[PDB]
Amino acid sequence: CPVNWVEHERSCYWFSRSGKAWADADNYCRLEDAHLVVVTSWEEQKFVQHHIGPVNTWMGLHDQNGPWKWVDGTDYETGFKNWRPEQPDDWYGHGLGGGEDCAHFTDDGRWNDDVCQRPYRWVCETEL
Amino acid sequence: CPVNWVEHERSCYWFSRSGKAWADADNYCRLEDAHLVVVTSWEEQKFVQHHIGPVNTWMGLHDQNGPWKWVDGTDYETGFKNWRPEQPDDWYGHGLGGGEDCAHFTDDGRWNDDVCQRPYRWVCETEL
Ligand SMILES: OC[C@H]1O[C@@H](O[C@H]2[C@H](O)[C@@H](O)[C@@H](O)O[C@@H]2CO)[C@H](O)[C@@H](O)[C@H]1O
Ligand SMILES: OC[C@H]1O[C@@H](O[C@H]2[C@H](O)[C@@H](O)[C@@H](O)O[C@@H]2CO)[C@H](O)[C@@H](O)[C@H]1O
Ligand SMILES: [Ca+2]
Ligand SMILES: [Ca+2]
Ligand SMILES: [Ca+2]
Ligand SMILES: [Ca+2]
Ligand SMILES: [Ca+2]
Ligand SMILES: [Ca+2]
Ligand SMILES: [Cl-]
Repeated sequence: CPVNWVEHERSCYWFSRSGKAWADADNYCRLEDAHLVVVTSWEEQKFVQHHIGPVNTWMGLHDQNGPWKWVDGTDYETGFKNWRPEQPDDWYGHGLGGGEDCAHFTDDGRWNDDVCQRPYRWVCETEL
Repeated sequence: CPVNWVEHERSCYWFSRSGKAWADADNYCRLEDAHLVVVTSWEEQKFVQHHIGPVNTWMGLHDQNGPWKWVDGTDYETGFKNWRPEQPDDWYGHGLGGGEDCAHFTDDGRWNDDVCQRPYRWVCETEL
């Protein structure tokens, strides 16, 4: 793993300490030949939770193009899920335009779909 | 005034129904040969409040370059102000990077400084 990245179970993680809109966070990870974090197990979810704390934080999961997709091609429907109860809900009520297309960890670790324009911290991941 | 714009006191106003980061909203208004709204009296403040309702909404006021400046050159210190109590405060505690450099109307119409990348509705203004 590069300097300032954390090794965990054959992956390297980088935890931002500033916010970006989802698309810009996604681009940032690509610059590092990485991708927004893809969570595939309870063990990994806990690890990530442990390092982000109770803070809204972008992950590599979205439905901007139709169905839910992980940024690295990992299959959504057969994959791990940790949504907050009553999420995802594609809420339009924020009034910012559109529903909600981008997933983030919430303050309790569980996932919510939110407006992709929102600035949140993010996590990059690469595999060893 | 152009179609879809509201005339008031020799100005034309356009009220968004979607959200943008401050710099994106600024670009949007400049595109229309307009500017993010510049509020210079109680009457203008009340007119804007009436149209936007209890919704966080960007205006043409910022301190990205140092001192508070209105986007059209209107002098800040000698001009109308309507800050919430204990604002502006250049808060860093949102943890998104930096302080708070962009002003918006809040739900009671009074102003707050906030993180420029937040998507809020906005208002454009042109003078007849
Ligand atoms: O109302 C739909 C939105 O809910 C927001 O989550 C709420 C949550 O439902 C509530 O129980 C409490 O925890 O406050 C949250 C507001 O921050 C979602 O964040 C939003 O995406 C919509 O789903
Ligand atoms: O603590 C500094 C931040 O306050 C935020 O305003 C809060 C306010 O403190 C709270 O009492 C309640 O009214 O909600 C407000 C907004 O959610 C400002 O938005 C932020 O810019 C900082 O100044
Ligand atoms: Ca992973
Ligand atoms: Ca959606
Ligand atoms: Ca949601
Ligand atoms: Ca004006
Ligand atoms: Ca500031
Ligand atoms: Ca503030
Ligand atoms: Cl936001």
